[PDB]
Amino acid sequence: MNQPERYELIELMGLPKVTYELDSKSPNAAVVTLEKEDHTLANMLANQLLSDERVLFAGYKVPHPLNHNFILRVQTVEDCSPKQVIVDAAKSLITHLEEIKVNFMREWELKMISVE
Amino acid sequence: QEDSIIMNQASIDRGLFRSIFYRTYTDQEKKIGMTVMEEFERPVRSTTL
Amino acid sequence: TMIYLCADCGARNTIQAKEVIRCRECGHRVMYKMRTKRMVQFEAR
Amino acid sequence: THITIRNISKNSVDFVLTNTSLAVANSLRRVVLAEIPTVAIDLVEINVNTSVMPDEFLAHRLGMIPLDSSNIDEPPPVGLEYTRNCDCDQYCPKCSVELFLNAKCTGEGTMEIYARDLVVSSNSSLGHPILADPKSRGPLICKLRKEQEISLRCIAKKGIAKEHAKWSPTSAVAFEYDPWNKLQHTDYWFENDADAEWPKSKNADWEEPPREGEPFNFQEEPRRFYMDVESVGSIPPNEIMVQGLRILQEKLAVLVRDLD
Amino acid sequence: RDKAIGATVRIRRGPMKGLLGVIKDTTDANARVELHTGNKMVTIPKENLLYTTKTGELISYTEFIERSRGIR
Amino acid sequence: LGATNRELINNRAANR
Amino acid sequence: MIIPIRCFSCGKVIGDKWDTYLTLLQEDNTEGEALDKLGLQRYCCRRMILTHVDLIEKLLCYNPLS
Ligand SMILES: [Zn+2]
Repeated sequence: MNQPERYELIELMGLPKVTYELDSKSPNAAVVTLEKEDHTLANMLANQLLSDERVLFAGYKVPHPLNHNFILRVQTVEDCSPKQVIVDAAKSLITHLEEIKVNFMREWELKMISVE
Repeated sequence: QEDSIIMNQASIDRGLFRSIFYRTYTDQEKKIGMTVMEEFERPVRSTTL
Repeated sequence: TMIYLCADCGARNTIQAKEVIRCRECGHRVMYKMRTKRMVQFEAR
Repeated sequence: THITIRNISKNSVDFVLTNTSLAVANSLRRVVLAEIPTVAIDLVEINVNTSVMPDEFLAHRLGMIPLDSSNIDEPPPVGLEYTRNCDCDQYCPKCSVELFLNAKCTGEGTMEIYARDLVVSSNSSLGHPILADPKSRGPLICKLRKEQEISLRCIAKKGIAKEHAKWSPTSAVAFEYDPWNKLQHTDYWFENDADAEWPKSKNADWEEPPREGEPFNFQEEPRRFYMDVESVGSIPPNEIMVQGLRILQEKLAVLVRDLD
Repeated sequence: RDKAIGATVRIRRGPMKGLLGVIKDTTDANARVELHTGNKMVTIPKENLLYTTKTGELISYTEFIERSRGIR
Repeated sequence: LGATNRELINNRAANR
Repeated sequence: MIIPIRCFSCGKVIGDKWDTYLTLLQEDNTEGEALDKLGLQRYCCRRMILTHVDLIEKLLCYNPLS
């Protein structure tokens, strides 16, 4: 009776998909809230960010399992912005996944040809 | 913790520990003397108080 | 008017106003109502 | 990056993912288990049901039946749209599939109703029940006896396993890395000898065993992951992999577009 | 006395589009509706509901008021 | 008794 | 009641193997051997064929007709 509708895991209900705020407590630090997103995006995004030298801090948390969203705090060096490093990491991940895709498809075609 | 468990939600969605609850309501026509004072009918606002 | 099913036969019995509840091929005094005519929709989750 | 396909079955693909971070491999696993669209029976309208099966019992069983969902992301009429997004009043060929189940047992024995007994509205090869068993029947839906009837209409929609596990195209993803624990990511529990008391995995033969005298490598990370994606039948495993990789890319792209 | 209460309805638009139900209650703006599945109970705007007639047709809300007025 | 019970059960329609 | 369509844990479709499982058992196959021939490797997927009780058949014996 008090169940939430499962579509609430995928529907924004008017919420913004991405929220970006500047962390005032720390310099060059920002908090990015992603709604209806979970560890799938957050884990890889934070790992890619930490592959970057301009990123001093990169962490994420899911405040409650009963809310589908996650917060990502990123702090960069003075010469760069958190938004730019986040975008660069996202673009790099997109490219990486693209090679994963292309090489998987090529190997699958080769293997199927071998089957025949 | 403290004697709680975590249940897989996918397992629930596939029918794990799903159950049916049946309840039964019994009614019957009463009567006193030779006159029946109960009727199974669709009551109407205009006559039933 | 109202049709019931002989709990033994399953035969359709058209009982009328103030008539003994009995089965006319099976004498059974227990019958069941028939499925409503309203729309029945269930989501498969 | 790289991928090595070690085995292909009718229902699964067994491969090795190299030159990747553990985060990306885990995100691939999670998206494959959670977010790949599939078509499944959603709404059941029941006209006659004189079986021993309750109505919602039957509805839940029908929703579990895997329907062909290949190319469900191509634009209609090649794929489907989410009925919430579609402009139809309640449903239409763009955002749904119609199936019908009309069965009646007039004989003496017991009539077994399978998935091959569903009749699919002809607008595409989408939504057709997968008949994978040798006799091409599919899942056993129900059983009837003389004078017992089922007559129902199913509306199959698009969805993902996050909303309900019925929309999941994969059964389970086998996922291993570091079969020799060269990274000591786990402290093996033992009584007398951890090495003797823990069986070695099959993937241990795809990596060089630890060298005696080698110092512990504290800068190394897991970069080789042995994965096995098993499909339910609705989508082929290779299409599952490609779709997961597309969905992750699109999540990242939405992030980029919103931030930029 | 609202004429919508007790009327079978389906949800036109929204995440719960396509679900059958019966209007148990009605405010001026929204109707409180008893869905047939999962013992669910919702509040849906009257404008978001197709209404079922005696002949099996589904009509819009404004069509429902125009039918209820009885002008002809 | 078993045979009598069988007879009474089977013919409950006729004996009614 | 009746064999579930999918496994509770693995989500693998088992609802199309109950008849095959019984037929294998009739052919002098142990339950383990039969499950092996059905390609049920995960013990989570195996338990549901192993431990299923078919109450549908007993519920079908109360037919109002003959
Ligand atoms: Zn549509």
